[PDB]
Order: sequence, then C-alpha cells, then structure tokens
Amino acid sequence: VVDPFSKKDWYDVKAPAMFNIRNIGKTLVTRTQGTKIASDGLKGRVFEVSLADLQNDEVAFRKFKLITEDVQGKNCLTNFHGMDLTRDKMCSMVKKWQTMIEAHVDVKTTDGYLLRLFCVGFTKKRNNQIRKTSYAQHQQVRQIRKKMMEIMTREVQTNDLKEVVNKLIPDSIGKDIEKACQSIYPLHDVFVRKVKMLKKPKFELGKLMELHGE
Amino acid sequence: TKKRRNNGRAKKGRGHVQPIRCTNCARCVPKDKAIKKFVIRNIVEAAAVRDISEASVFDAYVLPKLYVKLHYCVSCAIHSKVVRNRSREARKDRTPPPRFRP
Amino acid sequence: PLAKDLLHPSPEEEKRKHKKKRLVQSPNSYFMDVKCPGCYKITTVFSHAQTVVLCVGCSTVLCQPTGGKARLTEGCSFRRKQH
Amino acid sequence: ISLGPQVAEGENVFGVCHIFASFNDTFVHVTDLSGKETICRVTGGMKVKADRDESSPYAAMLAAQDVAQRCKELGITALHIKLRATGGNRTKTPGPGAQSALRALARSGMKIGRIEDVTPIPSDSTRRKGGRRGRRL
Amino acid sequence: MGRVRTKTVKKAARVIIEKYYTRLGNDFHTNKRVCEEIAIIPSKKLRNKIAGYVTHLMKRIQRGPVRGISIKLQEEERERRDNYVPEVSALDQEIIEVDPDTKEMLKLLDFGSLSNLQVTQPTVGMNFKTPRGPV
Amino acid sequence: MRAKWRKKRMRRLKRKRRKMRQRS
RNA sequence: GUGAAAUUCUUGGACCGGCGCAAGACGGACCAGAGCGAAAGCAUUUGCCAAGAAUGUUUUCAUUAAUCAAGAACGAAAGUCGGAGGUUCGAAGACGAUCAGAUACCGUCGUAGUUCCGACCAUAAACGAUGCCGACCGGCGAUGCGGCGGCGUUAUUCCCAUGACCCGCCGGGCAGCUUCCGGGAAACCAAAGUCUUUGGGUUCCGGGGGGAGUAUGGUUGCAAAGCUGAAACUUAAAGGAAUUGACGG
Ligand SMILES: [Mg+2]
Ligand SMILES: [Mg+2]
Ligand SMILES: [Mg+2]
Ligand SMILES: [Mg+2]
Ligand SMILES: [Mg+2]
Ligand SMILES: [Mg+2]
Ligand SMILES: [Mg+2]
Ligand SMILES: [Mg+2]
Ligand SMILES: [Zn+2]
Repeated sequence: VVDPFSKKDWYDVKAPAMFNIRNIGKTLVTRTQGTKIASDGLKGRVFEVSLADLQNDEVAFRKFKLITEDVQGKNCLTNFHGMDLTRDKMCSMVKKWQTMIEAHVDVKTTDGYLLRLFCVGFTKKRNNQIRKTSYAQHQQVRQIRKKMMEIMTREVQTNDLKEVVNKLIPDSIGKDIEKACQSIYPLHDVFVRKVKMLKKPKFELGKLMELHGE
Repeated sequence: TKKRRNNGRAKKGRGHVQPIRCTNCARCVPKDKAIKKFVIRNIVEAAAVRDISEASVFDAYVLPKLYVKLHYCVSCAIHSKVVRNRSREARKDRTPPPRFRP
Repeated sequence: PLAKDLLHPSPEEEKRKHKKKRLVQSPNSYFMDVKCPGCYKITTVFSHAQTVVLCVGCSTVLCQPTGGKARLTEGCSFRRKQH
Repeated sequence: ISLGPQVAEGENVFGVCHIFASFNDTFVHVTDLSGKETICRVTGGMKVKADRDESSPYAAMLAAQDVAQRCKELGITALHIKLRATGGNRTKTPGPGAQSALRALARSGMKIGRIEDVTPIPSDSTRRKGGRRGRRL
Repeated sequence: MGRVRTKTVKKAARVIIEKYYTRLGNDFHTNKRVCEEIAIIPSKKLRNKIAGYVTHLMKRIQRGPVRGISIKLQEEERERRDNYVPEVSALDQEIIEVDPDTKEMLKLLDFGSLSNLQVTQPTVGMNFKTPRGPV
Repeated sequence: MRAKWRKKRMRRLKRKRRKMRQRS
C-alpha cells in the first residue's frame, strides 16, 4: 500500500581527480535490510555523463561511463569505465564523397586495465580542390590504419590508466593521429570514437583512494 | 518500349547489387535502384524549440539533429509523394529539385 | 578539319601523340650518361630502367626501378644522348 | 521526508527521461543518473482507453504532465533527455508522441539538460519482418 | 476587377494610333471625338472604350517606345541618341592592362613594344574552375 | 492466363500422364 | 499489433530502464550511374596462398592468331540427400481479422528452408531483352587505373623526390551530355553507323498466330525435372513503335 520511495535514501556521486568538477549528481537506493546490502546495490552503476559537465570549458560531444567501485558515507566513488562520441556527432561525421578509416586495437595498460580502442578518421578535401570526391586508395587507407594502430598503442601501453585519461580528455591522441597521417592522406575529423574496458586489476582499494586523492 | 536508358537504376559496370529493405514497407529493393532521401531533422519541432530552450539549464545550448537515411521502393516513394511522374523530356533531368530556401 | 596536313604534322602534336599512333613510330625512352658520386667513370642507364643499375666502382645505388621511368638517386648528374 | 535529498535551493537535481516514443505507443520513463533506479514511468496506453491513440500527441502529453508532477513530488528539477525510436531493423524515426511529450514536459515546470538519440542502430541486423515483397497494402 | 481590354478594342486602338498620330492627343474626350470620323464604330460603348485605351497608350508612348510603331517615331529617336559624346573615346587608354602572354602575341604580330602598353603580373595558382558537384 | 501458372498447370498434366503410363 | 481490431504476453512482475552472459545470423551509415571478375557474383580488421587487367618497356619467340560442331569447367535463388546448427525471417499449416464469400492481401505463432561442410540439379526478365575479334567514322566535360609532363598551395627537414590538391597529355576502362555522321518502323542508337553505292573473319539462331516447348523416342537426374523435340488439327490475323481521343480507386 505505502510507496517504497520513502524507503529510498539518496547518495552523491564523486568523479576521479582527472576532472575539475567532482560531483556528478545524486542517486537513490533502498535501505539495507537483511541480505540486501545497499553498498553492493550501488556498485556496478554506470553514469553516462557529458565530458563538458566533467570539465569547465571542454566539448559536450563526448561522454564518459564512470562506474562506481567503492562507497563510503554518502559518496559513491567512481572510476573511468569508457568514453564514446555522442550519436549526433558521429552521424554528422559521416559524409559522402570521402573515405572513412576505422581501427580497433587491444592495449594493456601498465596499471593493468585492458582497453579496446576505437578510432575513426575521414579524408579531407583541399581548399582549392575541384574534384567532388576525396577518396583514398586502399593501400593509403591501410597505411593510415596501420599508423593509427601503432601510434595509438605506443602511448597508451607506456603509462597507467591515470595518464591515459588525462591525455584523452582533450583527445591529444586524435591530434597526433591527424598530424602523422597528413604525409599519406590529409585528414580533418579524426577522433578516438570509443574506448571500452575489458579487464580490471583485482580492485585495489588504495588505488581508487589515491586516484581520488593525492 | 524501354522507358529509361538506365532502366531506372544506377548500375553500369556491375553484375549484381545487394538489396535493401524499404523503410516504409520492407520491400527488397536493389540498393542502386532505391530512392535514398537523407533527412536532417530537428530533434525538437519548430513550435517547441522555444520551450526546450527556455527550460534548458544551460545559458547557450544547441538543439541536436536527427540524421536518418531513408531507403524507399519506388511504390512507397510515389505513394508518399517523394517522387512524382514527369514528362518524357522532364525525366531526363537529373538535377536535384531546388530547396526554395529563401 | 577536312584539310589537315597528315603528311607533315608539326612536332608538338607528334610528341603529344602515342608512340605507335605517331606517323612513324618513335620510342619515348632514351639512354643517358649517369655519373655516380665518388667515381670517375660514366655508366649508361636506360631512362625506363627495370633493374637496379649499380655504379661499379662506387657503392651507392643509381636508379630504383618504378612504374614508368627510373628513379635517380640524389646527386646523380645525367646528360642526354643525341636526343 | 519529502521523498527527496537534502539538496540546496539553488542546486538542481538531474534525472534521465527515456522517451521510447515508437509508433502505437509513447513510453515516458524517468530514471536516475545511473539508470538502475526508476522514479516514474507513465505511458500513453495507461492514459487513454481508445487503444488507437496510444502514440497520439494528446496521450503523450498527458503522460508527460503526469510524470512531471511525480518528479516534482519526489524532488527532481532538471532532466536529461534520451529520445528513442523503435530501432533494430525496424523504423528509425521517432513516432508522433516524441514532440508532444517533449513540449508538455517542459511546459509543466521542468528543466532540460542534454538531449541525445539512443535509437538502437544495428551495424547489420537480422532479416526484417515482412518478406521480400513487403507489406502489400 | 475585370477591366481587361479585348483584342478587338486593343488592336483598333493601336491601328488608329499608327495612321492618325498628329490628329490625336492626351485628352480622352478629344480622342473620342476624332475617333468618330477617322474610323466608323457602330457602338458608342466600343467608341469610348477604344478612345480610352488610345489615351492610355499615347500617354505611355509620350516617354518611350512600345509595340506600336510610327515611322516618325523611328527616325527622330534615331536622330536622337546621338551619343553621350565623351570628350575622348573610351578606348584610348593611356595604359592598358596586358598579360605577358598577350605581349608575346603582340611581338609575334610585330606590333609589340608600345609605350602605351604596360605588362601586368601574371596570376599564380591556376585555380579557375568551379568546384565540381553540388557545392 | 498467366504464363507461369500455365507452365505450372502443364507440369501437373505431364506428371499425371507419366503416372498413367507407368500404371500400364 | 492494426485503418479499427482481435489472436498472443501480462501483479507468476509483461513492456520499459540498468549491469552482464550465450547463440547463430548480418557486415549499415562511408557506398557513388565507382572498382574487380568469364558470367553467376563480390563490402569489418590483419596475415598467408596462388591469380589477373591496365599502364611502362629501344626485353624475348616469330605468326605461335579469330571464331568455334563434338566435348568440357564454372554457374543467383529455389529444390534433393547426409551431417552439424538453428538468432532472425519464413513456404506449408493453425488461429485472429476483413469480405457476400476470403482457401489471400493485414496481424500472432509457426514446419521445411534460410546458416556451414559434403554430394547432387543446371535453371532466371541468368537483361544491355543487344555474339566475339578487327578496321574506320563528330564534339565536350567528368570519373577509375597506370604513365608522362608543368604555375603554384600544402606534409615534414636540411634539398630533392615522395604523398594531398591544381593545369594538361597518352592508353585501357565504367559511363554521361550534345550533334541534320549515319541508321531505323519509330522509340531511339556514336552504334543498333560505315546496307539496293548490298561481300572484313567467324559461331549460334528466327521464318504468321495457336496446338506447343505438348506427344513420342533417346539421354541426364535420388527425385523435382533438365537437354533434344514433332504432327494432326485450328485460325485472318496475332504482334511492334508511335498518334489522337476516352478513361483511372
Ligand atoms: Mg543478374
Ligand atoms: Mg497500393
Ligand atoms: Mg494482448
Ligand atoms: Mg542455391
Ligand atoms: Mg539437410
Ligand atoms: Mg515469427
Ligand atoms: Mg566473323
Ligand atoms: Mg511459326
Ligand atoms: Zn516500400
């Protein structure tokens, strides 16, 4: 008869120290009765939140997952769980009379996380170009993709998860791919389209606390 | 009486083209034959763009766009008035119709 | 043009025409004197070389065969041979 | 009490409104930021009894108004929006209830965050229903 | 609405303008009086309908040419339009913008090396074609 | 009659005739 | 879910939202009057295996070539047999709709199949409804590949190449626009032209409409059927392209 929303109590959500904004928002969950522990109820919750809401003056077409791993008091401590491009940005990316190049790699972080990296790029038409189509030959696409794989993995396997996140928040990788690929075929709208988690390193509580601390 | 030189499809050097499904009736239509209308719609209609912008917490937000590419069989295209019958001479003009933007 | 002088075409369109479609066939290729760096002798390299020609005395390679014409390495001076 | 948190007056609280506005139905479903906890879910089917106007703008706006008073009742001021059509191999544009539910929610005292399309887009789906000759009508 | 003149009244009005131009003037009533004897019109309604369109036409032709024709109107308007008579011709330019290729053509003609001419900087970029395809 | 269905009807008649000849 | 419905699933938590897992399909958008292949056909990344056109060639053989009865390889889909797998879709079938009836079109399930391996079959509006090789006969702008030239912009570096464009040329392609080349019954076709001014070489193949791709014989196939293939009889038209009208849910 009585509603259970009285039995639901609210918590707050806290971001890792990669970002200048710390509070994502608020959740709700039932109280802990019997075997139903509210702590494990909050764990495993992902929060698709805009990067612009995480930073101060960055772009709003990126989104982070930020799954929770530890809860203490009214704080749900989250860690980076994946990044993706917004649907309207991806749809605007695809144009006719050009070539799309996609690459997917598996990179193991020095910290221990396993990451599947998705990166997309598009060919570019020059300012003085008169030809309607800017197409790249198959070997050019293959060399662009091979360069994309190699200089994506060479900077991500060389540093821990913390350094990976703080370097993809402006997508400095996409700028490096874009700069390196110009000698083969110029590209303009190069971004790391997506990145997802595959393995997690045994859930060290101290690593989360230092990631939210000093 | 061959009505069209291209037989109503853009296939010149191919033998076979994989089909698609009409987004209105799910007719199996060859891809090079179907009518492709790639629409860029506003997420919110022009009557409610004000109400969403007023209620937006952000001081300056840009309403997104729906990017849907639509594939039509010629029967659904004609029934939905996407394409119309034309004269014998008018059928040979391949320029897209004007947008009438001003 | 009905009265084109087929017998005496000017050299520019003959050079423009395909080699077999010329009035009399003439190969586009030619032989050229190539001086490899750090030597004294002169070796002949086909302008449309298909093999890597090697300066005998000097170690560096001369031409890398490509699609149409030989790819002379930097510093290799070449002179034509009687046009 | 008040079924909400201890948020300050100036600070706003963000929910997530999944609008599965397909043809023949208009789901309005406000959850929390994680999505695992729902606040209220009202649909045009539960607001009308004619069974043909379940995606109609009138039923969708009634659902939007009803979910709005529940969100305000439980203490929700701002609301992200995730519009969704049928998806899959079927149609990709949202039905007629998406627009009326959007306007009605805004005009019923609610704030709007970021709007995103979450229609399921297959890379390449299974065979669509209808046969190779389609729905002959 | 509904005041469009038939081809009957229009052509009759044009014809009497062709033959009788000096006899007619800007006044409607005078034009309808001369219409009585320069032409026979069995209807009074047609008479002043024709005369009405005559005054409308002659008002227009008092300051321009129309699809009607007068042999005088041809000759004095060709005597007029003498010229703007500029003090000098527009083609006697002191310096002429000449491409270097054009000067090469002129010296092939042998009429090159004229102090009136001066060569200009050739354009560089060779991008003259419009971008093919829609936009 | 549609030629395809006339063909199909013809196949039925041929199969009936083969049945009768096998019977004899 | 539909035009409206209904069958069907649903307080046993359906649908919806979230985190995951499994399965078998399918490779969107990029994707084009673009590429390749003898056609059928071929679209996620990377590697291996052979193969191929075109371009380049002052390399080699020296007529080794073109088309082809007999014969042979491949050959969409559906179908057959055997073994796996069966997500979706879906012949048959059932039910619910609709209708005067509705063995249907619409909806819910759903068998065979759709998927893979092997073995058959050899058929499509297998279409460009258009044989192959060769020669000649207009113009123009593109596009794919290769090659050759040239103002310039860009990539990095210290110069060239070398890539991205830009302006051309050559050859081989997919095509396009235009033309009183010419043809044709015209529609139209730079081939369907170079045809009473009739002969470049060579295959297949038609002879008014039906009967009829039927009967019979032979041969192939597990079958379904495929290949080859008449006659009696019947008929004054059947057809093609354009024109005008009339009509159109
Ligand atoms: Mg075919
Ligand atoms: Mg119909
Ligand atoms: Mg039901
Ligand atoms: Mg098959
Ligand atoms: Mg089987
Ligand atoms: Mg089913
Ligand atoms: Mg022959
Ligand atoms: Mg006959
Ligand atoms: Zn359709």
